[PDB]
Amino acid sequence: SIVTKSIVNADAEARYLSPGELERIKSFVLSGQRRLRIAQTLTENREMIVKKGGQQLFQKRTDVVSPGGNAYGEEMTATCLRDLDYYLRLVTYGIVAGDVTPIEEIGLVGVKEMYNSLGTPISGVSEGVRCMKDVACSLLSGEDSAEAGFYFDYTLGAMQ
Amino acid sequence: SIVTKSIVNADAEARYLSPGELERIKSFVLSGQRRLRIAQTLTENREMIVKKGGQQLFQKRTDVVSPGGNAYGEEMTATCLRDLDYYLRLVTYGIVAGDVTPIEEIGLVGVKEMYNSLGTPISGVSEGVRCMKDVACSLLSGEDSAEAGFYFDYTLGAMQ
Amino acid sequence: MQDAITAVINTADVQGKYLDDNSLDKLRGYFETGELRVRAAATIAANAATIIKESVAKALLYSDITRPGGNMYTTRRYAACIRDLDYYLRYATYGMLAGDPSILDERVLNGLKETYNSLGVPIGATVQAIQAMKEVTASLVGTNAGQEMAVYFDYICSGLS
Amino acid sequence: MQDAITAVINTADVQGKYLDDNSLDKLRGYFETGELRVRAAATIAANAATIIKESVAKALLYSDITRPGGNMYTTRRYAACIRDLDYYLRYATYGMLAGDPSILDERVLNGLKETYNSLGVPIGATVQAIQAMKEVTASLVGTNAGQEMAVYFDYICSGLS
Amino acid sequence: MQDAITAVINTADVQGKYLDDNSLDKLRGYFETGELRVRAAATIAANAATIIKESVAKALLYSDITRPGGNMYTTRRYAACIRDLDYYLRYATYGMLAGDPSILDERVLNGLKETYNSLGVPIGATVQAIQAMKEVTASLVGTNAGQEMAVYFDYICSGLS
Amino acid sequence: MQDAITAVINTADVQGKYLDDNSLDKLRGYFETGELRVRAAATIAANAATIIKESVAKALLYSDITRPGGNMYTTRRYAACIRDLDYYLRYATYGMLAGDPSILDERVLNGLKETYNSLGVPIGATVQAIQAMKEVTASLVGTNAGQEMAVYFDYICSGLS
Amino acid sequence: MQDAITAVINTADVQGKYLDDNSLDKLRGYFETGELRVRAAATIAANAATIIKESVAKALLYSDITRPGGNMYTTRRYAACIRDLDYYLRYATYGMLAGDPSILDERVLNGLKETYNSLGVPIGATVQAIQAMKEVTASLVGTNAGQEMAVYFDYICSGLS
Amino acid sequence: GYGAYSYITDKTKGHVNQYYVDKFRIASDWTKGTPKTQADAVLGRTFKGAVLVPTEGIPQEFDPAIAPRDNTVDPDPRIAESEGEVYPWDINYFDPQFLPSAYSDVNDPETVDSSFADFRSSMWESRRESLTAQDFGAVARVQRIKNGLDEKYLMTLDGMLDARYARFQKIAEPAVLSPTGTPMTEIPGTPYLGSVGAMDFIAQEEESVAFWKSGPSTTPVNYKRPSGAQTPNLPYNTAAPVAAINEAQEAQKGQMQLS
Amino acid sequence: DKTKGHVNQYYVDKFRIASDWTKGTPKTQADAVLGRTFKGAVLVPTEGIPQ
Amino acid sequence: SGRPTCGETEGTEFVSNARPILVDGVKVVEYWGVPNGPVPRLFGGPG
Amino acid sequence: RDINTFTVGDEFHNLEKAFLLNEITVQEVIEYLGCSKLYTKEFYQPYPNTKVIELGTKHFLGRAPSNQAEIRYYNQILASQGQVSFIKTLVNSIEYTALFGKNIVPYHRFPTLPAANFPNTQKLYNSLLKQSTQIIVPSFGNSVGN
Ligand SMILES: C=CC1=C(C)[C@@H](Cc2[nH]c(/C=C3N=C(/C=C4\NC(=O)[C@H](C)[C@H]4CC)C(C)=C\3CCC(=O)O)c(CCC(=O)O)c2C)NC1=O
Ligand SMILES: CCC1=C(C)/C(=C/C2=NC(=C\c3[nH]c(/C=C4\NC(=O)[C@H](C)[C@H]4CC)c(C)c3CCC(=O)O)/C(CCC(=O)O)=C2C)NC1=O
Ligand SMILES: CCC1=C(C)/C(=C/C2=NC(=C\c3[nH]c(/C=C4\NC(=O)[C@H](C)[C@H]4CC)c(C)c3CCC(=O)O)/C(CCC(=O)O)=C2C)NC1=O
Ligand SMILES: CCC1=C(C)/C(=C/C2=NC(=C\c3[nH]c(/C=C4\NC(=O)[C@H](C)[C@H]4CC)c(C)c3CCC(=O)O)/C(CCC(=O)O)=C2C)NC1=O
Ligand SMILES: CCC1=C(C)/C(=C/C2=NC(=C\c3[nH]c(/C=C4\NC(=O)[C@H](C)[C@H]4CC)c(C)c3CCC(=O)O)/C(CCC(=O)O)=C2C)NC1=O
Ligand SMILES: CCC1=C(C)/C(=C/C2=NC(=C\c3[nH]c(/C=C4\NC(=O)[C@H](C)[C@H]4CC)c(C)c3CCC(=O)O)/C(CCC(=O)O)=C2C)NC1=O
Ligand SMILES: CCC1=C(C)/C(=C/C2=NC(=C\c3[nH]c(/C=C4\NC(=O)[C@H](C)[C@H]4CC)c(C)c3CCC(=O)O)/C(CCC(=O)O)=C2C)NC1=O
Repeated sequence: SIVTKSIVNADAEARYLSPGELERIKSFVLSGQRRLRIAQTLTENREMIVKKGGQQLFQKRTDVVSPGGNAYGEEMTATCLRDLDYYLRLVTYGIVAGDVTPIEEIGLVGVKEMYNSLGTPISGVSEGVRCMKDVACSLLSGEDSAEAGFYFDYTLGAMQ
Repeated sequence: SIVTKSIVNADAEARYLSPGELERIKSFVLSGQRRLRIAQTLTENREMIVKKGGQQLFQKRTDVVSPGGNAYGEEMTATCLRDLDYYLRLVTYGIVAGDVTPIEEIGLVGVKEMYNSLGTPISGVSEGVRCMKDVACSLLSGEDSAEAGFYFDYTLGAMQ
Repeated sequence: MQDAITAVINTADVQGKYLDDNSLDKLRGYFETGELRVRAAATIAANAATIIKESVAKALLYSDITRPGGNMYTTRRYAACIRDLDYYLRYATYGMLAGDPSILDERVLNGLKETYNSLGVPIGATVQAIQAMKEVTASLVGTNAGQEMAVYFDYICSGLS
Repeated sequence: MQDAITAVINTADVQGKYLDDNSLDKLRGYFETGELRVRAAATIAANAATIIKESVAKALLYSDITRPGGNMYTTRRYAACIRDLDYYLRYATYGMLAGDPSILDERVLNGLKETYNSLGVPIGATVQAIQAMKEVTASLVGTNAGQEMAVYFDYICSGLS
Repeated sequence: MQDAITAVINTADVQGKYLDDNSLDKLRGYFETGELRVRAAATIAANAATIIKESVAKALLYSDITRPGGNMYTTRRYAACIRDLDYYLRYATYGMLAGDPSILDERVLNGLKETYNSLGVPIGATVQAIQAMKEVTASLVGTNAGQEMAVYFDYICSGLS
Repeated sequence: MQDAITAVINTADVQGKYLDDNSLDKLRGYFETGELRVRAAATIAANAATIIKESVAKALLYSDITRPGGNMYTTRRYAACIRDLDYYLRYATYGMLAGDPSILDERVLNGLKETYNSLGVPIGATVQAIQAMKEVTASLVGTNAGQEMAVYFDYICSGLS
Repeated sequence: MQDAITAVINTADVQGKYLDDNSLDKLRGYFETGELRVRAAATIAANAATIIKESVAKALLYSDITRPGGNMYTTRRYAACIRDLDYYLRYATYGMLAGDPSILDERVLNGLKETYNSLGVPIGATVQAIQAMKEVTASLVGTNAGQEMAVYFDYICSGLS
Repeated sequence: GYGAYSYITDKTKGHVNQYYVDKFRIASDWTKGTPKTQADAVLGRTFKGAVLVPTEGIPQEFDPAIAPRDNTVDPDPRIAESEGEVYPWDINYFDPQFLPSAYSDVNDPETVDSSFADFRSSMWESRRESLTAQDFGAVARVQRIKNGLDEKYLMTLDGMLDARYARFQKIAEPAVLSPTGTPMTEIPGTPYLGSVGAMDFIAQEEESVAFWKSGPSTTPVNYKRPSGAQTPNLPYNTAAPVAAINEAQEAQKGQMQLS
Repeated sequence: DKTKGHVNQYYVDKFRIASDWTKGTPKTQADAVLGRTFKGAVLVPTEGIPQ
Repeated sequence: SGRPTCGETEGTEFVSNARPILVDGVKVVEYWGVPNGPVPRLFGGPG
Repeated sequence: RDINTFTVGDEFHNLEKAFLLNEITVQEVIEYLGCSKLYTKEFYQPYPNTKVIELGTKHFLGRAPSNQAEIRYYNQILASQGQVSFIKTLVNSIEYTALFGKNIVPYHRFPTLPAANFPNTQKLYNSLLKQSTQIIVPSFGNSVGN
């Protein structure tokens, strides 16, 4: 969160929170309701984002569903959509947090080691999350999908 | 032991044993019975090596034998040959180990400080081990006494 | 560490659920109290030196501690206690402004009782000093924010004791 | 640490004796089993990744642990878990190839139970993961070498339990 | 640490008193004995190697420790043994020349009994070695200075036992 | 336990020697101070009640401790505190009259700091109460015997702290 | 506890299987060695007193321990010492006759190292006393049964060390 | 107890729990698994689907003149195939690579000779380097002890035993503090002097790395060179410093080499 | 640790002089005089040519 | 680019997406010692 | 301790010649001592990786591990490569350069600011060599959150 980050940064320098830092927390806590609506919309539209994003993923990338592929079968495809559901939930956490700290610590720290331990191509993961970014930007406003879409952009930048 | 000289190595590199190292282990465990022949011969001929090496030591180096010398006296002379027996036994451990770790940790780690704390000239110790090297090379074959004699050479290089 | 927001995402995350209306009520509670926390942190940042001076003057001076043989008797140890008090005030402000005392668990109260029982710092006098900072601080920030700072100072005092 | 050879020189040394026929029989035993151990360590060196992948797939996946709430839920904890498994495989190979589990006493089992009971790592699941590595590894190296590897995996499991 | 002077300043300081006639009598005592302590430390500095050699020859000579399985049996353990006698002689000289055994409390006797009971070092043989250093050292420095060294070697012997 | 006599027989016994002139000088010292110890113990036996009342009246009453929420707030806790004071005074008298604080090691200070840190008894206030009993007791028995009781009370206060 | 039979039923039971030929071979091994274990326990039962007397005479007497200052100097301590040698002999006989040293894990070696390091019992001397019981006992029961007793006395010595 | 709960023992997935893994409660759903061992089996069945047979019968009696049966012969080839173990898919299959015949046998002489000769290579590298390193180190500490030992080093225990090292081995005499403590001077003006003559100039064999070269091939002849620049500046009319005159004489030294 | 270090007994010590022998004799083959058996006899290799 | 722990080719010395601010933020600061990190004193400024 | 009892002889004699000629800075001495086989045999061999962290920070920085994230950081470094990377990261850290720079031998210090640093270094430096195999700081407590 922004509170946690300000605290941590301040803690490193062993000093009280700076006026500039303090001003941001005011802007954050007053921008609250707008964000709740943003995570409310991505919360209540999750099934279309995960299914439609999964469809654009597998249609763009037939290699994963090819015989001998990681995503082959019904069970494995269900596990693949399960993970896209995870990262959509984490993005909503990052939106209400006003920072990627929740997303980064739940989802991104050590992700490459896990998917390399699973045999999963992580570029396919990033293509899946980019597909959900396109669907989720189709569900939102201009400035709103700018913001939420940039949280998706951070997860894409963590995968690549 | 030779086996240890690999597990410590790739342990500190935090990897599995290297292929090149593995070949040596195979060459070691197949060279075993020849080594046990060598340490069998130096085992069953120890009295000749200690006595005859002590004779060549005291004949080359009349310093210690003489009164006022470190080894002068019946009790003192016996101890001197007791130490030659120690090194000879250690050489045999180093032969069956396939490494001088046994020789180093039982005999060589901190040896200079001990014999300097006893007033013993350590050059006379090295001359004694060289005398036992000449006798032990007289009791073996060509390549055989090359190998065993080189273990003795390691002890000489540690004393000097 | 964690703030109140991170804690909500912890409970909602560890259930596997998304954000339901209860967690959004908790986020609304934090976002209502946000500005109050901000100005309280501003004021404490402003008058930390004054607060320390008044709480040491109330709680510690002219006693056996600053008399010789007490633990504050030298200039090095006077400085140490004064410096120590500053840390309690600073991390109590962090705990206030996060809305979650996890910071005091991580960076303050860990090993502190073993430290003071190792050195010979009196725990009693320290607790009295912290409560003096609680009263002065509550007098500066007012009623509401003084209750909030009161829970974190009392958290540190419950940690030492 | 010590191998079987070092252990023989420990007993023969600590008696003061030289090498008698019993100790030479023990070294003949080790030198007979040497090649088998070498090729087993070669195979495990080849397929470490697939051992850990298949053993995690058997023992830990699609359970409460990797579901949220579980110890392995975050990506940080998943990676630490498979890291830990790698250590168990690596040092179990060292213990096999030395012929003496003293390495596991020195560098693995020391303080590990206090560490996992400190952090919150479930010992049960760890042991079941190690036994999954035992079955997969025995499937790779075969019957005899699988008995050797099994003894050392069972040594670590006896250590944590 | 502290010498006799520092200890006087500690007691007088920690009562808040000035230096009264008693403390000045203690400082007079130390300043009378100072030169004797200096020449004693000079002679021990000169003959340290021979003190350790003669004391090992008295105390550990003709003993089972030398024989296989004893604790001095290897070259590494012999060197560690005579190394520890070097520590005892040297810190005993520091304690003599300070006039206060606080050095021995801080840097020698702390954790040493736990160390030797951990390693397997015989305490009895160690104490007899230290007493052999006490007899040889008293023979070198004479009667007075041998009494002074005698209180510090006896302090180390009382510490280990 | 042990008195000064038993301690002399301990040192003389553990050396294996009999009684030399130094140990007889120590026995003469104890037998000189004997009657002083006896009448001091008589007077403390006489005025225990008043020592406790005066020391609680100096050290503890009209403060946060007897105000609600302090540790002496309920009657049960008032009586337990005076009770504790009675034990400190009684065992301090035993320690005085033996001439050796071993009793306070065996029967008082064993586990007492774990007790008070378990219950929540303030150690500070307890030490202040014991020092109040030290001053009052020294005022009753006089200068010499007040120094002797001073040692035992300071021994218990050094034990708690 | 468990004997060899119970251990066989533990492995066969915990696999869920019945008794296969391997487990029956293990029970045949134990039932072959049974009579030898019986007569060995009979002989040790006969001459317990003389085992402890001869082993104390070899290992502990006329040394620093029974001299003043040594661990066994007072009669109370002498009797406690030989009492403990009686426990080591008794439970070593139970361990021999069960064929499984789990008894020594449950009722002897648990907390014993903490107990002797608490009291001041030297572990070195204890181990040497137990090995003296091993040599005397092996002299009474003979070669084979002395090897069996040897593994259990060495088990206790490995436990304390 | 006779039943004890070892975590080593509990294979069943109680601790790490998956709903899907389960006991075979009903006949329906064998589909999901088959038995792998003989102990896991149907009451009258075998690990494979077959009726259990006790495999004990009456051997045809033979004449006493007929030789008796041998226990260690290769089992008949037909027997193995009827159990089915020859096919790779079958569980019990034994790989041909895991045979003991696939090994180099240790008892054979030619493998021992050839493989000892394989052993010696990887060791003469590291053994050579270790020995040479010992020799370089030897030269190094002998020259270090010869150059002199400073006061602070001589106070340390290591220095004390290095001074003894030099004494017992006749390398040099090293000045050490006198049994009184005041430093052993030859001339009472300056501390720590030593006798200088005729043994400083004899070269010792322990200083030289190279034992092999023993013959100097020239004769040296000395003369005086004019020295040009490098002639040190000297103060006029005063006593020059000792160092300056030494530099003046070091500048004016010429060497001829006659082969 | 067979050697007596922890239990400090002066009387039990290793043989260092010719006079010592009266007090004790060797019990095992490994504890032996150079050229002797554990009993007092000259060592014989016990290997010969079978007829 | 060092040795990878688990999986293949990844598992190097820094875990991917780990924090520099968690390690670098927490500094070890001997007050009355050499200043490792910036250290404030409320009462440092001269009277 | 002194180098004499755990070494045969000269070992790395080169550093003595190379350091007395002042070509080699004190840091490079500390690195080449930290990366040798001798340092493996003493401190990396008989101790687990957590204890190797703790000893390594004690030797090369003069303090205890400060938080949990340094323990994970140092574990991954140790596991990923080995001791050589680990000593190179301890020496080449911002901290070691700020405190010691090029020309200062590391010394025992009493850290004040974070968590249990003062107490844990007091547990470390009050322990002798081989006084116990038991680890002083295995880890820190269960912190809520991630
Ligand atoms: C600072 C002042 C200064 C000098 C004045 C010179 C003087 C000088 N000349 C030579 C050396 C020499 N000088 C000459 C010169 C001669 N050849 C002849 O036919 C003539 C007789 C003569 C010139 C007129 C020769 C030939 C040599 C070499 C001699 C030889 O090697 O045989 C050397 C010996 C070193 C060398 O080989 O260079 C020196 C010191 N050097 C100095 O540093
Ligand atoms: C909250 C953060 C978080 C994430 C993201 C996470 C992922 C995760 N993905 C897994 C498997 C998997 N994940 C995938 C994913 C994919 N396959 C493809 O080809 C595509 C590129 C991609 C889908 C878009 C597949 C196929 C598996 C199973 C592979 C196998 O088991 O063989 C597993 C193995 C066991 C289990 O799922 O229960 C975990 C733990 N865990 C976490 O804690
Ligand atoms: C060889 C010497 C050695 C070992 C073995 C070792 C283990 C070890 N495991 C750890 C954590 C961990 N270990 C696991 C392990 C598991 N999780 C699961 O669900 C599985 C069942 C199980 C593995 C089979 C997890 C998840 C953590 C991370 C806990 C956390 O910090 O968040 C940590 C804390 C540091 C960190 O990783 O962040 C250590 C130090 N350390 C060593 O130095
Ligand atoms: C297994 C490794 C190992 C070795 C080698 C070892 C040697 C060793 N040599 C000793 C003495 C000695 N060693 C010698 C040896 C010699 N004198 C000479 O002039 C010759 C050069 C040389 C004989 C070749 C002498 C004279 C003494 C006794 C010196 C004295 O006591 O004054 C002692 C003193 C006490 C005792 O022996 O019991 C030990 C411990 N200890 C070990 O644990
Ligand atoms: C001044 C501060 C100080 C002291 C005194 C000290 C003692 C000390 N003695 C040690 C070991 C030892 N100490 C001895 C001592 C003895 N062996 C004998 O037989 C003799 C009877 C006896 C000496 C009189 C031996 C043999 C060891 C080595 C044990 C081993 O590691 O193998 C060790 C373990 C480290 C090592 O040497 O390898 C320490 C730390 N350490 C300190 O920092
Ligand atoms: C909740 C249970 C509880 C009780 C009841 C309680 C009583 C209590 N009564 C006190 C004093 C006292 N209480 C009295 C009471 C009386 N004087 C009379 O003559 C009357 C009979 C009576 C009033 C009805 C007086 C005079 C004192 C003070 C006496 C003195 O200080 O000299 C004190 C001394 C210090 C202080 O008050 O702060 C306590 C702690 N404490 C407790 O925790
Ligand atoms: C301070 C209290 C105390 C006492 C008394 C004590 C006695 C004691 N007496 C012993 C032996 C002995 N004590 C005796 C005594 C006697 N034999 C007779 O026939 C007579 C009746 C009697 C002499 C008057 C004998 C013969 C032995 C040795 C028996 C043997 O070793 O076989 C031993 C065995 C080892 C050793 O002496 O060092 C101890 C410890 N220990 C103590 O700590």
